[PDB]
Amino acid sequence: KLRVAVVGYGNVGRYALEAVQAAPDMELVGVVRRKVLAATPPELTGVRVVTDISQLEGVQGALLCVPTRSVPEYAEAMLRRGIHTVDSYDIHGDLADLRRRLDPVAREHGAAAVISAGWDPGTDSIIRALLEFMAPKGITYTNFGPGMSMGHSVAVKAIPGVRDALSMTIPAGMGVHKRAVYVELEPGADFAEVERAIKTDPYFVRDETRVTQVESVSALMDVGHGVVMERKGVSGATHNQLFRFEMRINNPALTAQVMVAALRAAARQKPGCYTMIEIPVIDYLPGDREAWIRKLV
Amino acid sequence: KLRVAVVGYGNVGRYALEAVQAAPDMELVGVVRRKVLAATPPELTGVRVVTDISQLEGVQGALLCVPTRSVPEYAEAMLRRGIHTVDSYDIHGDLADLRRRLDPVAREHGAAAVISAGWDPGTDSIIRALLEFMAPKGITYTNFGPGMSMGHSVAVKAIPGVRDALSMTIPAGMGVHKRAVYVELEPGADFAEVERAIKTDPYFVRDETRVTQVESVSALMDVGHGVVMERKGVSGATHNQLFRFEMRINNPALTAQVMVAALRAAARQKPGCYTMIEIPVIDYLPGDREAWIRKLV
Amino acid sequence: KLRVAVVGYGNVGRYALEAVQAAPDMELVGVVRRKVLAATPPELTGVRVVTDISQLEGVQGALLCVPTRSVPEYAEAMLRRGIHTVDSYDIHGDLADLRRRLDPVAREHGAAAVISAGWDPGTDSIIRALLEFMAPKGITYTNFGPGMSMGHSVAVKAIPGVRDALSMTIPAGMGVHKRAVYVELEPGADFAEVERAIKTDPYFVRDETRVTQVESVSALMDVGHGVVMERKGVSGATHNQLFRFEMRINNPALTAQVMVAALRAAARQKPGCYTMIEIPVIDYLPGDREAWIRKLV
Amino acid sequence: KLRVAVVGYGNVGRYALEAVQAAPDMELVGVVRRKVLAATPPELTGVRVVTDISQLEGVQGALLCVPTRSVPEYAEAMLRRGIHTVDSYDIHGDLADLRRRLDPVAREHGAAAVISAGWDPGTDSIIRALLEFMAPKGITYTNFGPGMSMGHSVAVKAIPGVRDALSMTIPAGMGVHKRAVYVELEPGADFAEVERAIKTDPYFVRDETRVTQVESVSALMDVGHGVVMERKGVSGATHNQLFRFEMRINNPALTAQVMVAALRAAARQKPGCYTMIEIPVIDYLPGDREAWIRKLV
Amino acid sequence: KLRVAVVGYGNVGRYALEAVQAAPDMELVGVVRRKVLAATPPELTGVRVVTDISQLEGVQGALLCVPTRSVPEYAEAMLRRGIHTVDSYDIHGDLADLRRRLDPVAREHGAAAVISAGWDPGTDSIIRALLEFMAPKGITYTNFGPGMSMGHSVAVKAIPGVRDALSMTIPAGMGVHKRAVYVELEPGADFAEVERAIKTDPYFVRDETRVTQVESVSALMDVGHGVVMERKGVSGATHNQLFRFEMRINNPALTAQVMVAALRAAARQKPGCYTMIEIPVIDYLPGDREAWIRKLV
Amino acid sequence: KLRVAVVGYGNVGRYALEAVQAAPDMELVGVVRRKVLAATPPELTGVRVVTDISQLEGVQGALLCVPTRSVPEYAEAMLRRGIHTVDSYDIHGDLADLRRRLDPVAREHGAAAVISAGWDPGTDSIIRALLEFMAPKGITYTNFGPGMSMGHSVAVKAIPGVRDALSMTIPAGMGVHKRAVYVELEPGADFAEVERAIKTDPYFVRDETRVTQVESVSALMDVGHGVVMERKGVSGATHNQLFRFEMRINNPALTAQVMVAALRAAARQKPGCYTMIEIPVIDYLPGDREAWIRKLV
Ligand SMILES: NC(=O)c1ccc[n+]([C@@H]2O[C@H](COP(=O)([O-])OP(=O)(O)OC[C@H]3O[C@@H](n4cnc5c(N)ncnc54)[C@H](OP(=O)(O)O)[C@@H]3O)[C@@H](O)[C@H]2O)c1
Ligand SMILES: NC(=O)c1ccc[n+]([C@@H]2O[C@H](COP(=O)([O-])OP(=O)(O)OC[C@H]3O[C@@H](n4cnc5c(N)ncnc54)[C@H](OP(=O)(O)O)[C@@H]3O)[C@@H](O)[C@H]2O)c1
Ligand SMILES: NC(=O)c1ccc[n+]([C@@H]2O[C@H](COP(=O)([O-])OP(=O)(O)OC[C@H]3O[C@@H](n4cnc5c(N)ncnc54)[C@H](OP(=O)(O)O)[C@@H]3O)[C@@H](O)[C@H]2O)c1
Ligand SMILES: NC(=O)c1ccc[n+]([C@@H]2O[C@H](COP(=O)([O-])OP(=O)(O)OC[C@H]3O[C@@H](n4cnc5c(N)ncnc54)[C@H](OP(=O)(O)O)[C@@H]3O)[C@@H](O)[C@H]2O)c1
Ligand SMILES: NC(=O)c1ccc[n+]([C@@H]2O[C@H](COP(=O)([O-])OP(=O)(O)OC[C@H]3O[C@@H](n4cnc5c(N)ncnc54)[C@H](OP(=O)(O)O)[C@@H]3O)[C@@H](O)[C@H]2O)c1
Ligand SMILES: N[C@H](CCC[C@H](N)C(=O)O)C(=O)O
Ligand SMILES: N[C@H](CCC[C@H](N)C(=O)O)C(=O)O
Repeated sequence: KLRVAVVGYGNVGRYALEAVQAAPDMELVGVVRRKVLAATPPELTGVRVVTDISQLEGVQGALLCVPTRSVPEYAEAMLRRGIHTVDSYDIHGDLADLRRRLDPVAREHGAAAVISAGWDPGTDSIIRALLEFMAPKGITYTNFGPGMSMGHSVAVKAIPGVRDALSMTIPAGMGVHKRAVYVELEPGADFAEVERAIKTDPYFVRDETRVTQVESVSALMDVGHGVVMERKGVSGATHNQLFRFEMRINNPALTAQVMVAALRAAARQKPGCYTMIEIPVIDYLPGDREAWIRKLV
Repeated sequence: KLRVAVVGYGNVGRYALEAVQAAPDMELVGVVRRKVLAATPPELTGVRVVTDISQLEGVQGALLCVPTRSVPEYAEAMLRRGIHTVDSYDIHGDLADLRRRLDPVAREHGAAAVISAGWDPGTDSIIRALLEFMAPKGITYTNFGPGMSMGHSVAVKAIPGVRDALSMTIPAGMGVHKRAVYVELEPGADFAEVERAIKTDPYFVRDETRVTQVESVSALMDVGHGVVMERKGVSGATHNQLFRFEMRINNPALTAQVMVAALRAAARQKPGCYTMIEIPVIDYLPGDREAWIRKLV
Repeated sequence: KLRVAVVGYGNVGRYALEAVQAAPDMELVGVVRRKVLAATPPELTGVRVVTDISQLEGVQGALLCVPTRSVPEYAEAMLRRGIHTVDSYDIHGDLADLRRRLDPVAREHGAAAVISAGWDPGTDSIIRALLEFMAPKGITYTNFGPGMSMGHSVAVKAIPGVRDALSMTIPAGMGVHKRAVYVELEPGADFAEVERAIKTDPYFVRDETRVTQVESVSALMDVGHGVVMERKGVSGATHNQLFRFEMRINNPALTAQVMVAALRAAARQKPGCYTMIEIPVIDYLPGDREAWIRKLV
Repeated sequence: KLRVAVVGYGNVGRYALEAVQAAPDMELVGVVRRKVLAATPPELTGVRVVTDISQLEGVQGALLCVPTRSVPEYAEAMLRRGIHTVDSYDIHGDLADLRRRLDPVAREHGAAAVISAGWDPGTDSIIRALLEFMAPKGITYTNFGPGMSMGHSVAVKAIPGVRDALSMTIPAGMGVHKRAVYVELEPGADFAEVERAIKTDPYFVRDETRVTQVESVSALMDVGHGVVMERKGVSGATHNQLFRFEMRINNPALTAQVMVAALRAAARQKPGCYTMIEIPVIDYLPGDREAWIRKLV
Repeated sequence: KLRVAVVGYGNVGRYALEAVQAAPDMELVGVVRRKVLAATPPELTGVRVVTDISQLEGVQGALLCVPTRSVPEYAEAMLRRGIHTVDSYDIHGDLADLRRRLDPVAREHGAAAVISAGWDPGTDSIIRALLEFMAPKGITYTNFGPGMSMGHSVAVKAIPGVRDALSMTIPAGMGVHKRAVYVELEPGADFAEVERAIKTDPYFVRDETRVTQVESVSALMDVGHGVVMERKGVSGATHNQLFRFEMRINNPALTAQVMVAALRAAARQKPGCYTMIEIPVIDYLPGDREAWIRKLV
Repeated sequence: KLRVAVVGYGNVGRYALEAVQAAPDMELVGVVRRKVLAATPPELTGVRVVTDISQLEGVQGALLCVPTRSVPEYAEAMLRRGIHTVDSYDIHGDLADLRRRLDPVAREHGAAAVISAGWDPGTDSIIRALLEFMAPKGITYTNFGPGMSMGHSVAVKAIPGVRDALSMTIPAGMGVHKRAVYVELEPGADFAEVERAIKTDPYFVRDETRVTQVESVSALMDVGHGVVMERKGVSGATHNQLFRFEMRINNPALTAQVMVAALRAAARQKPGCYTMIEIPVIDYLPGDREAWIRKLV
C-alpha cells in the first residue's frame, strides 16, 4: 500500500529495491537516478526509472540511498514536497544536529523523517540503548569487522583519481579499529595525493589507516560485514552482568531492509524528525499490532 | 524525582529495592509486604515498610514484584488508585490478553501500565522484534539456560508440601528446553503427589520435566540464568543473514533493573497499558533525550 | 572462453547463471528450461532461453541444475552430444555407481563429466579425503545445519499434494541429524498421506523426520546452510590430531560456484567421468597454473 | 609395497619412520643419516641405518626430512638415481622455482618429485585453492600458532653460537604474525650478534621478531602447532560466504604423515615435479580408488 | 564454630562479611574498622563493629581485607595476638619473601597465616601448579580481563588528588596486558601530576598504561573480572597437550570467598605461614574429609 | 634419584616409562611384566624387564599401570614390600573404600600410596574441589569426550570372545554421557553374548550404551580424550559466578605423567593412603619449594 521510491541506485539502493519488492505493505513506484541511460540494467526491466521524484506517481515515502554527505540536501528536498524520508546517514558526530535540522522542515511540510536508520547507526543504536538501561553502570564496546564499510568506501571513491576503492574495517578489540583501504587508481592519478586525501578525511582521521594501491578492487571486495557489541555492567547494585550481540551479514542488504522498516514507521509518526530509538519497535513491523504482541513478546 | 514503591519483597523485590535506590531519577518511598514483623531485615533498616500502599507518601509508581499469577489483581488495584504499574508477568500465551484487560482500567484512572517487563518477556521481546524486521523471512530461536527460572520456581514453591524448590531450565537447542526441578519437601509429604502436580502445571505441561527430591535446595540454587537468541534469515531477497544475542546474568537482578526502566517509561506514556515493544526505547533512559541520542545512535 | 549453458533455472540454476557471468574464462550462451513463457523474468532479459540445448550456439559445457533424480538422464543426453557436463548429484549411496555408468558414455563421445560437484558431495569430499590421509586412523564427523537442504526440499516438492516445501537439517552432533519439514499443502491434499510419503522417501527414511503443515513456506525459508566437519585422529603413530572445518554459506550460491569450477576442470580432462577427488585441485582454477602455485602453495 | 627410505633422522624424520611403519602400502627399507654412531637409539633397533641411500635395498621412494635449505641438493641427488622424492620445502617465496628446477631432472630420470608437501605448504595449500574457487572474490587469511615452526627453529639452530633454539609463531590476526625466539647460547657466543643474525635471516626479516636467551630450550619446547585459515568471499555474485579451517596438531607428526601420502602419490605420477595442488586428492589414499569414492564422496 | 573477624570494610571486606555469614563452619564475631560513625550502614545493623580486634570475643581468625601494601603490618599484629590470618596480598614478586617473614612470627605465637589467598594469587596459583606437573615442558599463559583490578584501583585511589579511580586490565594475549585507568580528580588537582604518579607506580611501571580523567568513576565501574589460563605442553614425551581454564566472576566476591576457605584451612595447619599451593586442597572444604572424597574424587 | 618401576606395560604403562625417563628427580630401574618374550620391543632395548619387582634393584616406588580391577591386589603386594605406590584406579563409587583399605597396609609397612591419581579421578578431582570451595552453592558438571575411555576399553577387552575393543565416550551435556563401543570379535565368538556382557558391566550399566561390531578397532582408535568441567554458583552471597575448565589431551599420556607426579608426592608423605586432594599441590612438583612459590603463586 505505502507508495515508495528508491533514490540513488548504488549498493544500498539495489538491495533497497529488493527489500521494497518483498515488503507486504509497500509498493515500488520507481527509482530516481541522476541519469537514465538507454541501456536498461536487467533488474530494472519493468521498473520506472526517472531523474526527478515528481515524475513518479503519488510517492508517499522515499528511501534516500545516496552518499551520506549528500543526505541532508536530499532529505530536505523530499521533505519540502511532503514525502516521508529515510536515510542511513552514518556520521555519529553530527547526526544529532541533522535531526534538529530536519525536524522543523519535516513538521512544516506534514511529513516524517527517520535518519541514521541502518544497522549502525540504526538497529545497533537500539541495542546500545537496551544494554544501557539493562545495566546503567559499566562500559559498552562495539567492535566492527572484518568487513566492508560502505560509508568509508564511498568517501574514498569520491576522491579525484580514484577509479574504485574498498575500505575495510578490522576490529582491534575494546572498541578500537584499524582501517585498510585498497585503491584502484585512474591512469595519471598520484598515489601520494590520494593517500593524503584519504587520511585527512574526517572518516579516517581518528583511526590507524593504511592505504594500498591494487590492480583490481572487485577481486578483493566482499560487501559482507559484522559486529560484536559487548557490555559488562551493573543491574541495580549487581555487578558483572554480561551481554553480547553479534551479526555476520551482507552490509548493504541489511541496511536497505532496515531502511524499509524505518520508512514503514516514518509513515506512522507525527510530522517531524526521528532517530530509531525514538520510535516504538512495533512501528517497524508490518500490519496490526496485536499479532506481533502474541508472536514476539 | 519519581516517587516509587516496591511491592513484594522476594527475589526480584530485593533487587528492585537496590535498582530503585541506584536510579538517578527515582525516590523509593517504601516497600509493601503482606506482613511486617518486628524483626527488621538489615537491608530494610531505614526503609518504610507497610502492608498497604496507601500508607506510603504520594506514590506515583509501583513495581509489582509478586508472583506472576498474582500480577493481574495487584495491577488492577494499583491502577484503580492512579498508580503507574510495571510487572514482569511471564506467561507468553496470556500477556496479550492481560494488556487488553488492563488498558481500559489504566486509562480510566489516568495511569499507565507496562506489563511483562523483565528480560523475557521484556527486553528479549524488543530483540526478537528487531531480528524480525531486520530479516523478515526465516526463523528465530530463543534458547534459555542453563539457569534458574524464577517463574517456574515460584510455581513449584506454591505447591502444597513443597518447603522450597529450584526449577532449572536446560537448553536442548533449536528452541527446545528440558526442565529439572529440585524439590525440598515438607516433613511427611507425598513425593509422587508433589511430582505429579509439578509435571501437570501449565508452566511444565509442554516441556520434558524431571523432578528430584533433595535435602537442601539452597545448597544447589544459583539465581543466574542466560539466553542465546539466534536468527538465520532473509534481508529483502538476500539470504543467510546471521544474528546472535547472548546474556549470562543474575536473573532477578536484571529483571528488577528492567522493571525500573519500564516504570520510568510508564510515567511518560499516555494513560493505558503497554508491552515493551510499544514504547520508544529512549523513554527507558533517564533524563533528556538529546544527550542519549549523541551517546547511543 | 568455454561456451557454457545452464540447464534448469531453479535455485541452483539462478546462481549458476550469476556464477558463469562472473567467470573470467567462460561465456554464457543461454539457459535451457522445460518451457519458455512470454513473460521474461527480469534477470533473463538479454539472455537466450530455449527448451533444447541444440538451439544454443556452440555449447561446450553444461551445468545440470536439475533435480538430482533427473541427473542421470540429462547427463547422458548431454554427453551423447559431445558436451562436457557437471551436476551436483547428491545421493551418496550410489554416486559411485552413476560415475561407472557415465564413464563409458562420456569416453565414447569424447567428453568429460564431473558428477556430484556441489559442496557435499563435492568440496567437502576433497576435505574428507585430506583429513583421511593427514590422520589415517580415527573417525570423521560431518555435521550439517542448521539450514536448508536443497535436495531434500526438491524431493518433498515432488510429492503429489505439496504446493511448496522447506526441509531443514538440524545437527544432533556426532554425524547424526534431525530433519524438520515444513509443507504448504495443495487445496484438498491430505496431510497424513503427504506426511507418510515424506517420511518414507529414501531421502528421509534414514533420519528422524518431523513434518509440519504451515500457511507460508516462503516466510520461513532461507537458503543458507552450513557444516562442521571434524576429525580426531592419528598421524603416523601420534594420537589426538585435531582438525575442524566449518562453513556458513548461501547453499545454492556456493553449489553453483563449485559447479562452474568443476566444469572448468571437466573441459581439461581426458574423456570420461570423474568425482571431485579424482581431479587435481589446480584444474579448478582459471588460467595458467604457474600463477596459482606462487599465490597458493 | 613401495620400498621407502627416510633421509634425515631429525624431528620430522623420527615421525616419518613411524608414518611409514603404519602405512599399509609401504615398507621401510632403512634410514639415511649423515653418520651412524655405535650407540643405536632404541627406536632404530632392527632398522637398517646407513650414510648413503645406495646401501639400502631397492629403494623406490625417499622422504627428504632434511633442512629446507638442503632440500634442492638432496632431491636432485635422489632423482638422479631414479628415486621418487618428497620433501616439505617450506619457502613460499620460491618453491615454484624449485619445482621448475626439479621437473626436468625428475623427468629425465623417470622419477616423480612432490615438493613442499607438509601441512603448509602442503595440505593448507589445497585448502587455499578450494577456498579460492568456492568464492573467487575476497581475501583469505592464514593465521598460524601459537606454536613451534620447525623451519624457523632449524634456521636459528644453524647460526654459529646457538646450542639449541625454539622459534614460536604467534598469530597477530589478519594474516599477521609475531615471532618469539628462545635461544640456548653456546659457551662464549655473543647474544647481540646471534640476535642480529636471527632477526636478519630471510626467515625472520619479514616478521616482528623478538629473541630471548634462556637456560633451557627443552623446558619450553612443545612441537605442537596450529592454524586458522579464514575466508569471507563471493560465490558467483553472492557476498559474505564464510569459510573457516582450523588445526591443533603435533607439527612434525602431521608433516611426516603428509609426506608419506605425497610419496604414495609421487609413485603414481608421470615423471616430473609437482606441488600438492597438481595431484588428484585420491592419489594420496592407499589402494584402489573405488572404495575411497564410496566412503568419502 | 570458628570465631571470625573481617578486618577492613571496603570492597572485599563487604563480600567477606557475606562469605563468613554463609559459611557453615564459622561465626562472624565482628568487623574491625579504622573508624565507626554513629550512622550504621544497613548491612552492618546487628553486627559488632569496633576499631580494635581486642574488643571482639575470642576471635580465632581474621580476614585481612585491607590494602595489599598494608597487609604485612596487619598480619604481624594479628599473628602476635595468636590470631590466624588470611589475606590476598597480590604482589607476585614479593609474596615469597612475605611468607618467609611471617613464618616465624606465626610459629612463635602458635598461629597459622595463609597469604595471597585470593583468586590470583590464590586459586589460579594452584591451577598453574597443576598445569605445570600435568605437562612439565612448555609455557603457561595467564590472560586477565577485560575487568577491574581491585589491587591497581586501590593504588590509584591512594594517590593524592584522586577522589576515586577505576583500573581496568585488558588482555592483549600471550600473557601481555594493557591497563586503562579512569580517574576522578579532586577539585583543583593537577592531572598531569596524578597521571605521572600512576604510570610510575610499581603496579603500573611494567605494562602499557593509559590514564583518562572522567566526571564519574561510579558510572563506569563494574567489579567484574575474569581470566583465561592456557598451556600447550608436554606430558612425558607426548607433545601438544592442551589445557584451558576460564572464569568470569565478581572479583571481590570470589576473593572474599576464597579467603574464607583459606582461613578455614589456616586453623587446620601447624603454626606457620603458607601460600595456597602448600595446603592440601581438602583442608579448604568444611567438615569431615570422607564425604568430600566420595563427592569429588 | 627416586628409584621407580613401571608395572604393567600397556597403554598407560608405555607412556609411564617415558614420563619417568623425562622426570628430573626419578630413575627407571625397570619394567615389571606378566611375561617377558625373547623378542624385545624396540623402546625397551636397554631397559630391564622382569616378571617380579623383587628382581628390580632397590625400587622405592612403583607406578601400577595395570587394569583398574587389578589395582587393589597389586597395590597391596607392593605396599607389603615397603614400596610406595601410585595407580589411576577410576571407579568413583569405590575408590573411597579402597583408600580406607590401603591406608593401614601402607602405614604398617612404612610406605605411602596415592590412589586414583590420573586426570579423572585425579587432577580433575582437585579442580572440582577448587570450584567447590570457590562457589559453595551451585552445581558442577563434568562433560567427557568425545574420546577414548581407557578404563571402559580395558573392561570390554576383558570379555571372552573380544579380540580388541574401543570404548568411546560422547558428551550429551549437563554431566550426562553416551557410550559407543566398537568390538573386534574373535573367530567363533557370539556378538549377542558379548553385547550382553558389555551392557551388564558396572562400567556400562548407568549410561546409554551402543555396541557395534567392526573389522578393525585400530583403524578407528585414537587415544585422545578431553573434558569440559563447568560450574555456575555462589561466592558468599554473590550469584552467577562462572567457571570453566577444558582439556584436549592424549589420555594415556596425561595419566602416566600425573601418576609420576603423584609418586613424587607419595614419597614425601607419612606412611598411609591418599587421594590427590589430600596432598598439597606443591608436593607434586620436583625440587625445593621456594622456586615453585616465586614461579607459580
Ligand atoms: N548502517 C548504516 O548507517 C549504513 C550502512 C550501510 C550504508 N550506509 C550509507 O549508505 C551510503 C551509500 O552507500 P552505497 O554503497 O550504496 O554508495 P554507492 O554505491 O556509491 O551508491 C550511492 C548512489 O547515489 C547516487 N550518487 C552517487 N554520488 C552522488 C552524488 N555525489 N550526489 C548525488 N547522488 C550520488 C548514485 O546513484 P545513481 O547513479 O542512481 O544516481 C550512487 O550509485 C554510504 O554513504 C553509507 O554511509 C549506512
Ligand atoms: N552440494 C550438493 O551436491 C548440492 C547442493 C545443493 C543442491 N544440490 C542439488 O541441486 C538440485 C536442484 O536444486 P534446486 O534447489 O535448484 O531445485 P529447484 O529450485 O527445484 O530447480 C530445479 C530445476 O530443474 C528443472 N527441471 C527439469 N526437470 C525437472 C523436473 N523433472 N522437476 C522439477 N524441475 C525440473 C527446472 O527448471 P526449468 O523450469 O527451468 O526447466 C527446475 O526449476 C537438488 O536436487 C539438489 O540435490 C546438490
Ligand atoms: N609444513 C611444512 O612444509 C613443514 C612442516 C614442518 C617441517 N618442515 C620442514 O622440515 C624441515 C626439517 O625439520 P626438523 O625439525 O626435522 O629438523 P631437524 O630436527 O633439525 O632434523 C633435520 C635432519 O636433517 C639431517 N641433515 C642433513 N643435512 C643436515 C644439515 N646440513 N644440517 C642439519 N641437519 C642435516 C639431520 O639428520 P641426520 O643427523 O640423521 O643426518 C637432521 O637431524 C624444516 O627445515 C622445515 O622447513 C616443513
Ligand atoms: N586475587 C587476589 O589476590 C586479589 C583479588 C582481589 C582483591 N585483592 C586485594 O584486595 C585488596 C583490598 O581491595 P578492596 O577493593 O577491598 O580495597 P578497599 O575497597 O579500599 O578496602 C580496603 C579497606 O581497608 C581499610 N583501609 C583503607 N586504607 C587503609 C589504610 N591505608 N590503612 C589501613 N586500612 C585501610 C578500609 O576499611 P575501613 O574503612 O573499614 O577501615 C578500606 O575500606 C586490594 O589491595 C587487592 O590487592 C586481591
Ligand atoms: N584418569 C584416570 O584415572 C585414568 C586415566 C587413564 C587410564 N586409567 C586406568 O588405566 C588402566 C589401564 O589402562 P591401559 O589402557 O594401560 O590398559 P592396558 O593397555 O590393557 O594395560 C594394562 C597392562 O597391565 C597388564 N595386565 C593386563 N591384564 C592384566 C591382568 N588381567 N592382570 C594383571 N595384569 C594385567 C598388562 O601388562 P603386561 O603385559 O606388561 O603385564 C597390560 O598391558 C585402565 O583400567 C584405566 O582404568 C585411569
Ligand atoms: N562504523 C563501522 C560500521 C559502519 C557501517 C556502515 N555505516 C557502513 O558505512 O558500512 C565501520 O567503520 O565499518
Ligand atoms: N569417566 C570418563 C573419563 C575416564 C578417564 C579415565 N578413567 C579412562 O579410563 O579413560 C569416561 O567415561 O571417559
